Amino acid sequence: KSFSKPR
Amino acid sequence: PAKTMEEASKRSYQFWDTQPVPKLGEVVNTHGPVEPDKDNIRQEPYTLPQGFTWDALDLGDRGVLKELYTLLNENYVEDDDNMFRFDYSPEFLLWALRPPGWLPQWHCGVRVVSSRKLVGFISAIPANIHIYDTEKKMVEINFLCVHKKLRSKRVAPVLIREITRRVHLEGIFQAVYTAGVVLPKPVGTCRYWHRSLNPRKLIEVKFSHLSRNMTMQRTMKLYRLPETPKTAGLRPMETKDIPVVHQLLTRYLKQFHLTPVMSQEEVEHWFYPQENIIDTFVVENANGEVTDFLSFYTLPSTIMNHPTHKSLKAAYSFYNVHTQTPLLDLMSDALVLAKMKGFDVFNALDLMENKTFLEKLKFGIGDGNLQYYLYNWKCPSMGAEKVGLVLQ
Ligand SMILES: CCCCCCCCCCCCCC(=O)SCCNC(=O)CCNC(=O)[C@H](O)C(C)(C)COP(=O)(O)OP(=O)(O)OC[C@H]1O[C@@H](n2cnc3c(N)ncnc32)[C@H](O)[C@@H]1OP(=O)(O)O
Repeated sequence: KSFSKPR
Repeated sequence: PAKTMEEASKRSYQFWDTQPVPKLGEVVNTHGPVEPDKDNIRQEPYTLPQGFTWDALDLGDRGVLKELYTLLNENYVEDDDNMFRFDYSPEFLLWALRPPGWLPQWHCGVRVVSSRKLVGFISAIPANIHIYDTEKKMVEINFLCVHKKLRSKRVAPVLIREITRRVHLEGIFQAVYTAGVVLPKPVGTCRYWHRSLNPRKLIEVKFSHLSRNMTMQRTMKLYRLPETPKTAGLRPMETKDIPVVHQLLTRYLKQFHLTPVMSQEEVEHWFYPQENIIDTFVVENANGEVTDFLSFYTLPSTIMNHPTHKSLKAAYSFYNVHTQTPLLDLMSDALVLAKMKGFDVFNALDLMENKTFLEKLKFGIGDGNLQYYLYNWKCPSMGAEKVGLVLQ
């Protein structure tokens, strides 16, 4: 639902 | 849209202020509905802008399912930098949208009147939800999507009101849902973490990057995994395991404050393995008893604007139950299994007990929050480790 990338 | 909690208080919520949810600044010390159940419900669909019409999508029609697949593939959630977009498969959409109790009117489409083009969607599926000391029949709202060319035209509030109306018609007055943005008012805030499986592909597509004092050779060695899992008796879930998987899950989830309450049929639906959708492995010990299980679902993403790499194969942690195998070992085997199955990355949220293994198993924190919300239910917020609910 929320697209995340490594911070 | 506001992604941060303080930057959301600088925002005015013209739509959400009209809805039965707590205000973003509100602090909650009660437990119950925002407003009473309605004993008369609007019979007519809400009005859409001229030239658009409602259409319930029969996902058992392969052509209609494909139209939904295309709408989402082209217009659904992207990352912050517009480099990746979710690519839910048709058969995954069938899994997510036709659980036990699904209703056709809750697959709520919007079409152009002239062309019949599908340009909007929202869905509800039924779910029994345990929230603190209360068990409520609710719906889960998912797949809210408005075509890019229809954006910023107040179409999303209409989709929300219309699915609300259709859910009210069936006698349900609460919902649960998640989002990457901040809205009134999160019941809990979770964070995605990522575990590199093919670090080479991930860096080449700029999903991840090389750490400052690290090289590529070191990065590949850092993320190397065993060829085969180590837990004795780990095997794919079979039909005979459905009762014990239901039992293990029900008992395991009592410790959290926001959880699903699944029937045995729902357990069959959500966990019975389907290739390229959902994987579940149980631990069957030396006595023949199932004592643990792990599960993860398949959700690839489109890589935009890249000449060579077109898709990123991602595994998402689902529900992991341990009673005799340590959680850390269970999740290590999940990484090995995902690696074996060709996944590029393994994602997991920081909810339930996941913080006990994320750092140790070399997950890196992500930049996206996942906010959890309840509609028409007032309760205190909770920390990520008390959220025991995973949505697709
Ligand atoms: C009892 C039963 C109850 C059932 C209902 C329970 C509630 C269900 C709630 C839905 C659960 C969804 C769960 C998922 O599926 S989360 C996934 C959401 N989908 C996407 O992000 C896909 C890509 N984006 C789009 O398709 C569009 O940008 C969307 C459709 C997101 C907004 O389209 P558009 O860009 O054209 O916006 P607008 O001008 O029409 O309207 C703007 C108004 O809508 C508010 N907004 C923006 N995004 C969201 C959002 N993601 N949830 C709730 N509200 C949202 C916005 O702040 C503003 O409100 P306010 O700031 O004025 O107040």
